[PDB]
Amino acid sequence: LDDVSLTHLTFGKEFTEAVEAKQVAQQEAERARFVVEKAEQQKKAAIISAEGDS
Amino acid sequence: LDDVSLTHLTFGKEFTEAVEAKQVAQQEAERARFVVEKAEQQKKAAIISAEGDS
Repeated sequence: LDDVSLTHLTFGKEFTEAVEAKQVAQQEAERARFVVEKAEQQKKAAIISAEGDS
Repeated sequence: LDDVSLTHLTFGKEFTEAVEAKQVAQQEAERARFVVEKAEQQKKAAIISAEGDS
């Protein structure tokens, strides 16, 4: 055996839903992570400014 | 041996990912350093202004 790979994991109706669902969840995650990250950097900037002023 | 040099450290798919990742991260670093130095600039401007008025 040179190579064995699984191809097309499926339910007919369900597979389509499965892919779509994965996509949406991905979007959700992106949004949430971004917001948190920027909040963190935002606060960092605030500290730096305060320090800078000081 | 006149010269020996590594060329094309890859592979192809990752090569693209690698360059892209490098660019983005470096930009972030660029931003961070730029903002701090600029803060210094404003710091200086304020000082010079105060001495100027003085």
